[PDB]
Amino acid sequence: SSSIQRTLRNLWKNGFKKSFKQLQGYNDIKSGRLVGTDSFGNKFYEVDDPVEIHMRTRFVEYTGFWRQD
Amino acid sequence: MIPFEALIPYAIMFAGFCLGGGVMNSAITADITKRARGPNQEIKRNVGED
Amino acid sequence: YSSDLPTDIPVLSKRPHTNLLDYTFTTFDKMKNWARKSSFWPMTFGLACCAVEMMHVSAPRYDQDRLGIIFRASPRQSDIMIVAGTVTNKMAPALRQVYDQMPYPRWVISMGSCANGGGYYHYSYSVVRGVDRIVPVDIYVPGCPPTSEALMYGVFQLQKKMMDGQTHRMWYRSY
Amino acid sequence: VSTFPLKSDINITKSGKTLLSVGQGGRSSRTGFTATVFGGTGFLGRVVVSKLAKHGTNVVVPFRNDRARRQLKVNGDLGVVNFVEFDIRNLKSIEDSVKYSDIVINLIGTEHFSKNFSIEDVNIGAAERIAKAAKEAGVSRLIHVSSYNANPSSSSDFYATKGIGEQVVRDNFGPDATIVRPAPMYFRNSPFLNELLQIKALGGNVIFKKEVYPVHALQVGEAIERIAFDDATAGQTYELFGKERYSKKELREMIKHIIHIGYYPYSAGFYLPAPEPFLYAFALIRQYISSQPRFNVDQLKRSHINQEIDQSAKTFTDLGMVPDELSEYLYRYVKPHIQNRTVYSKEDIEKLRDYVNTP
Amino acid sequence: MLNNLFDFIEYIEYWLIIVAFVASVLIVVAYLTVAERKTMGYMQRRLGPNAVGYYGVLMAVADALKLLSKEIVLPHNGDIIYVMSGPLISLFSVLLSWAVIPFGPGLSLLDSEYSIIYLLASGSIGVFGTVIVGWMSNSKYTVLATVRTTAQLISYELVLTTVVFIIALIVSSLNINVIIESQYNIWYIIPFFPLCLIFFISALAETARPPFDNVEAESELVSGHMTELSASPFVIFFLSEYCSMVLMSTLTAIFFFGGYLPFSNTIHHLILNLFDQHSIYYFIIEGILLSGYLAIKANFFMFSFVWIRAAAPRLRYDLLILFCWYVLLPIVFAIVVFAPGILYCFDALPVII
Amino acid sequence: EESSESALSKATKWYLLSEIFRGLYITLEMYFRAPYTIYYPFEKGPVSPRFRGEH
Amino acid sequence: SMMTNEQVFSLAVEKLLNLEVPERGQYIRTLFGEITRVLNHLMSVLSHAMDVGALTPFLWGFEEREKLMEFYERVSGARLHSAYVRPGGVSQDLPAGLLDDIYMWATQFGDRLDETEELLTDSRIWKQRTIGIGEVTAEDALNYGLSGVMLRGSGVPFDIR
Amino acid sequence: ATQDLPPISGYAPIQWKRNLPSRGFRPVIWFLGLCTATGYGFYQISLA
Ligand SMILES: NC(=O)C1=CN([C@@H]2O[C@H](COP(=O)(O)OP(=O)(O)OC[C@H]3O[C@@H](n4cnc5c(N)ncnc54)[C@H](OP(=O)(O)O)[C@@H]3O)[C@@H](O)[C@H]2O)C=CC1
Ligand SMILES: CCCCCCCCCCCC(=O)OC[C@H](COP(=O)(O)OCC[N+](C)(C)C)OC(=O)CCCCCCCCCCC
Ligand SMILES: CCCCCCCCCCCC(=O)OC[C@H](COP(=O)(O)OCC[N+](C)(C)C)OC(=O)CCCCCCCCCCC
Ligand SMILES: CCCCCCCCCCCC(=O)OC[C@H](COP(=O)(O)OCC[N+](C)(C)C)OC(=O)CCCCCCCCCCC
Ligand code: SF4
Repeated sequence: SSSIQRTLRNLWKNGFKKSFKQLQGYNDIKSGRLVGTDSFGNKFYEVDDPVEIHMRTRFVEYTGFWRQD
Repeated sequence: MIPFEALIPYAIMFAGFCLGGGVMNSAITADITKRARGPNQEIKRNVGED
Repeated sequence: YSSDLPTDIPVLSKRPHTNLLDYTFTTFDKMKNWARKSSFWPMTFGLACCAVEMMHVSAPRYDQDRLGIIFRASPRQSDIMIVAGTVTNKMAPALRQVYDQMPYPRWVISMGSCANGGGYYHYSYSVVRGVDRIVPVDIYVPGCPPTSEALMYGVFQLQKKMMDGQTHRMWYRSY
Repeated sequence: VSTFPLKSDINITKSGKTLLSVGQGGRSSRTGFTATVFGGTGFLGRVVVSKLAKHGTNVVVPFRNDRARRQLKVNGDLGVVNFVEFDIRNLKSIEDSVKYSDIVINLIGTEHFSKNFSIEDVNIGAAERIAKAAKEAGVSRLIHVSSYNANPSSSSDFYATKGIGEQVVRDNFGPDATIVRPAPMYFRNSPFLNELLQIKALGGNVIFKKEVYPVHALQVGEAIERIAFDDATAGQTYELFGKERYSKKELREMIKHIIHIGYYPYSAGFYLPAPEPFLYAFALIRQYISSQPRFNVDQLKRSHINQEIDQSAKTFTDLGMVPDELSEYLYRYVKPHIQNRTVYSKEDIEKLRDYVNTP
Repeated sequence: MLNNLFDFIEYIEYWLIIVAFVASVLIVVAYLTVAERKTMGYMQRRLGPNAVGYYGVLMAVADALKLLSKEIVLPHNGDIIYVMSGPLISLFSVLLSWAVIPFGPGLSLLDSEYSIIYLLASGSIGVFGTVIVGWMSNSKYTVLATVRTTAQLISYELVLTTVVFIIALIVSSLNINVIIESQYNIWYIIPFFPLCLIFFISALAETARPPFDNVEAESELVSGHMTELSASPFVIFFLSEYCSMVLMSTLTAIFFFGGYLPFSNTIHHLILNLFDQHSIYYFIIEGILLSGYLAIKANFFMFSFVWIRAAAPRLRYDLLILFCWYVLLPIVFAIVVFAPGILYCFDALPVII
Repeated sequence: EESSESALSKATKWYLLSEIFRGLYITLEMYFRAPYTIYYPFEKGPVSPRFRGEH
Repeated sequence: SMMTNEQVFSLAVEKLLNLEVPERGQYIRTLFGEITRVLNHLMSVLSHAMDVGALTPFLWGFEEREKLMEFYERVSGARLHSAYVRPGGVSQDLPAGLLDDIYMWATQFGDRLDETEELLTDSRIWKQRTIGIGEVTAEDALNYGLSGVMLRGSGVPFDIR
Repeated sequence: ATQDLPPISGYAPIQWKRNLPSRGFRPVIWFLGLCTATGYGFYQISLA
């Protein structure tokens, strides 16, 4: 889950602009199947990667860029 | 499972030594060579065709 | 004398950027605040069970250090005071003394119900009903104890406030 | 302070408001009032806000310096001290600072001018606009603060604007506006006792010949309390000062012994005598080079003026309070800058006064 | 203009080299602090700083700028002498001690046959800088860490000085460059492995790093001398501790792992054959390579500074002074009477060629 | 006189720091393991239906 | 030691109430009487090492604390102050699948203790900080009422369980 | 069934005794390796 291969595959799947945002707020480059979007606009993904650790199989993509609440 | 995020600072520290060494090796060598080309500034700068 | 005082100048948090020297002082503000936000060094002022959750924020799962948060054992090297636990009467003068010894700029976070308003010990003969009776508190974290994520939400909320500061643009405009 | 800031628990204002107090006067008590201390983040505002909030009087504190107002809240219980962001170039904010209030206090003022405000805009423009808006907002009582030598005919800019400031208040608010003219207020971290303790005082002989009367900042704070809570003080002018006459040259030297500071005071730069045409020049330059309020030209003219007592105004005996002499309070405000510790009582300080003037 | 501007560069060229040198050291020191937390973070299953600049690259920038913009706490307003003087001595000594380290053959600011003495002399000035910090203070915690600080640095200075002299005895030269070149056929880690352990142990004490941490022990004496330091005096003193870490890690590479010498002469030869020696591009590549070999060797020891901190509990002070005197010193004097004996027996007394 | 180890074995472990080099090696094993950290606020720790929070 | 605290108040009150917890309740209070004991020593042994200097063993164990606090929260709703044990038994029954998580943690936890005993038990620096420090005689321990581990260290084989 | 219970046959046994098997060569061999490196090292120093 820390090897550069896991970051390479996620970098390629997302593309630049999606991954650049994760390189700005998330600090990690992840890719997952989209599950839904909520009333505020956040999008919630699920990670299918067999190497991802126990508590990191779901995450969010906040609407803003420089800030997250 | 090698962590690449952990080794990022080392690749930057490796560049720190290389930056200082690369400059010193080339700049001092170039200056020593140039002043060892002739007794005036119009000789040191230019390189003759022959 | 003569004073032509306008009435429509917006207050500082609302004033839009017009000339170049606004951006010059704004940039000096962002660079200064970004450093203070990112080097968020609290002071290890854990008092009671609220401190156990404070240490768990630094544990591997949450890893406060990954955000630039390093607990310091001295006011000189700390800018954040985290009141984690019950503030008794006997401890109260020491808390004020430790607070006064922190160089500016400084922020104080109140964690848990004891620090906030007494909590379970609100009707005791030896408990201060809220640490905001002794020191100014910048943000209140609720819970008994607040979860580690609840404390990180409090820290994240304060950083958003520190990044909103305009200490140097204030001089150029409000002063 | 004491235990109850009032003489009665029911207080009717000029506007027909009936304010009923509850409690014994401690933190959980209330007085029913709602003040508005302008410049509460200033030196005098902090003591004035503290006393009002200590007894359960809601205080609206308009501020511009976001961090400087945080320590104001410790004085009041939950919901007592309220914060309203404002700017004297904004009218809407001031019309919200005084919206729900029953007392308006105006401590805004300056002896220095800045790139965004002059002394004319602050001592005259702000006070006027406050009183005009405080009147239209249905406030029963306004208290104003000016300098100790308010005289619209003074050649000094500070007392020129401070003197005119008194008029434009009563010409805006009306003939009910109280006025307070405190003497130089000494306290912990006071602007007055600071320059007396500052080591490298450039142009010391030029600056310290000015003579004044010391006055306690707390008594000024407590005096303002008595004025707001008494309706018999409307339209009255107060000149607050001390009895014994002290000169800064006396103080700067009496202080010197308490600090315990041979070759050093001359070498360290404690004495920095200066020709006056230079001081007018260097203080001229720092007006547009320094980014901080330095000892400017107008302050230099004040050093040529001793304190004047306008004998037609009132004093502390009108309030039934004994003025406090700087003899008993000079020592406890220099301990921050200070075997056996050397403690000076009233007798010790007065004897120390004798030594300074003895050749 | 083009002729009256070239000579301007030639009149400023040797100032650009020095700035490139100072920047080269500071970049290593600045990113050493991140690498310490990033490495010790991953050995504790943490992550370490990865939120301040992309992947935490701007972590030293934030910490330095945060402290450079704090209110300096002086005992009285004009007491800047007391706070700054301690760290200033420490910083200058370790920054002047970088003047003898060569990044290649001859590429050092100071070259003289007394480089080893200059290096040991400069370090002992920094020791004087450290003990002065507490000795001008009345704080009990800060003044506590002077008598114990003084002896710890005093005691492990004999061990560090003697080890350097044994290597200098094997080459019979007190020049840094000669020592590095003397290791062409063999690296002094093979014959003098015990001295490398003794050098590295001594190096930890001199920089007051754990497990020899009793000076600035958080559980024992809080921040040590730094419990009274804030803002700039904290950074300058903190920077000095990490200039020494980079330096003492580089010194272990120089004395035992061949300095800038290549790991493989063949790989060094093959790489350089792709460039023409008649163009300045050859010399950049060689300088990058030669400093690269030193950097990799030095990095391994900056790694070991952090690595030992994450694996060894702190050593008690009373048992720490008796370690260098009753264990290390007899061994170090035993070798200094052993190496001349072996060399003489085989008629191999060294000469500076 | 009843120590099973010979003098040299006890001194080789003592001079060459036998257990310390092992102690370093175990710590270095963790360097090549997956860390535990989760990237809050983009991820959340587990919650259960019985959890007590805001009213 | 949150749950053992409320176990001694439950035992005292049930003793006064002349009541006895049913069989399953007692096993749950033993199950979480030892989870709590593991929680305490992970906090005590590892913070003791942190004071002595060993920073890393602290961090390794505190992830086990996070894994154990999950069992506290899954049965009671609070990570720390679970008012779970009460006079008469426990608040609620165990949620489905808790036993299968205590087991899966238990299979691995043995290796987590070994990696702690790797850095400390045989470390000469650790043994220099502790062997011969704070010696207590059996006569002194009984006189001062020292109990628990600071009485079996002095050689007395006494245990309240 | 309608409660959280262990399986019919129970859970498999776990590991709870100490597991720290020693590693590395005998102490004599490390000393032999040290004096081989020292001997070879001074051979190369004496050669140069
Ligand atoms: N020893 C003394 O202090 C003496 C003072 N006085 C007078 O009393 C009055 C109160 O001053 P004091 O409290 O003692 O000390 P200060 O000079 O620090 O008080 C000045 C107050 O007025 C505010 N102020 C100035 N300019 C502005 C502006 N453009 N907009 C909003 N607010 C402004 C300040 O707000 P902020 O703090 O945010 O800048 C501050 O609160 C002054 O007029 C002073 O001349 C008279 C006799 C003795
Ligand atoms: C001698 C000293 C050397 C320099 C020191 C370095 C200091 C570190 C920098 C701090 C960064 C920081 O703070 O970036 C983040 C901050 C805070 O963003 P926010 O709080 O969300 O508000 C800002 C966003 N809004 C207002 C829209 C909500 O600004 C930014 O988003 C900047 C956004 C534009 C960046 C344009 C950069 C142009 C290129 C610059 C390089 C080629
Ligand atoms: C070779 C260069 C690298 C290693 C340098 C240091 C050598 C230390 C061992 C000698 C001391 C000693 O006493 O060795 C002997 C000891 C203890 O043996 P025991 O407990 O009696 O064994 C029990 C009985 N057996 C012999 C049947 C098993 O073995 C060790 O602890 C070996 C430690 C190996 C791991 C550490 C090496 C990796 C560190 C980092 C490398 C990059
Ligand atoms: C002849 C071959 C020469 C070899 C030279 C090498 C010697 C090294 C020291 C051995 C002696 C020793 O470890 O001693 C242990 C000493 C003092 O122990 P003591 O008070 O005497 O008690 C024990 C002995 N008893 C019971 C017989 C009396 O303290 C220590 O724990 C020091 C540990 C320092 C560890 C520092 C970290 C290592 C970093 C380098 C690797 C990454
Ligand atoms: S609020 Fe609750 S958890 Fe925090 S100290 Fe008080 S009782 Fe303990």
